[PDB]
Amino acid sequence: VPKLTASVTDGAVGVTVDAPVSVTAADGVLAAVTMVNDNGRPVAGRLSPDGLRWSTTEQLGYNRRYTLNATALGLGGAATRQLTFQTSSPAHLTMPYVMPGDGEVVGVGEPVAIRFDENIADRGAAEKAIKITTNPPVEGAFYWLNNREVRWRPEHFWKPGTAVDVAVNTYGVDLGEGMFGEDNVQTHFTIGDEVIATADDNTKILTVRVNGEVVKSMPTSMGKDSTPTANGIYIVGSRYKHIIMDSSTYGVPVNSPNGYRTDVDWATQISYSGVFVHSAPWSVGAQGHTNTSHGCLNVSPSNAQWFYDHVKRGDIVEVVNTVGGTLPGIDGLGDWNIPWDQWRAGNAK
Ligand code: NA
Repeated sequence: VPKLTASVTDGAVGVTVDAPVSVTAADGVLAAVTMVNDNGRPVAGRLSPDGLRWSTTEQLGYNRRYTLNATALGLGGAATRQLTFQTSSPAHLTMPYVMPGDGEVVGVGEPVAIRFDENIADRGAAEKAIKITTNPPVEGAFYWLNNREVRWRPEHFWKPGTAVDVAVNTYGVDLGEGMFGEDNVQTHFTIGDEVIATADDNTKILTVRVNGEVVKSMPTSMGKDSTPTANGIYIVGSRYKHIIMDSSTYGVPVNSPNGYRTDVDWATQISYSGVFVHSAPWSVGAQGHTNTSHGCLNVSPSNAQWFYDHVKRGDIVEVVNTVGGTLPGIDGLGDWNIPWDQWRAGNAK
């Protein structure tokens, strides 16, 4: 007599939709399989050529009730089952967003970033749902900067030519306190040339190195003693032909002593706290000699444009020997300032 198996049991509740629903016939073949929702709408599925396995072919829905009818035939006899089950009903939904973009070529400092639009009560579940693939394979780990964003990077800077695949399979996954993922995301990026630029407060020079060779030496003016540029490793972020810098976006009023509202050209972002490489005609004389800025690396127009043209997202800017501290690891572009052993251990709780 044919036997029927299913990936769900009749009367089940909280069936997660991260996996498809299957039905298997033993000692026989599947003659008919149908699955409809509470409204009577049929679900897409495909039967295997051998007739032994049937699986849904489209993702299932939240807060739904599904009814499954299966018939199995064989030389001996026939068997029919009806199964109804309710999927999980999330309390809230959160959509993930992944950087860098699909197909992008990025520098050796670009981490993998998964940002959610809600606080994540169960970080371990989120890390479990994210699969990272590297070629050549290299060790990495997760670390959380705030409650909504997590990062993945190796111990050392990426090796150029490394392929990276990010599968955020959070759909159907309970991320804590009834917070389920809105969808799945799949992005892929590649590591380009090694580009490391160093800013030494002693020489007041920003040197750009491509694959270990000096290609540009830029005299610069960094943060003055009152508002210094922090030392450490910076990841290059967004680039702007021109951008109005407003201190108020960082909580500093414009009318305050340290506030400002200045329009600059050829601005490359290297920290979330507002540190940029940008064109500063007004300080070309100070550049290479004294620090006079709020934190940004002031350089000449031609050098700023050159930086814009030859530096890509993920490249590195390291600052040393300034009177400031060290760029916070939680900044958003300061991932590499966290010691490896701390990063490796993670903060999943
Ligand atoms: Na329902």
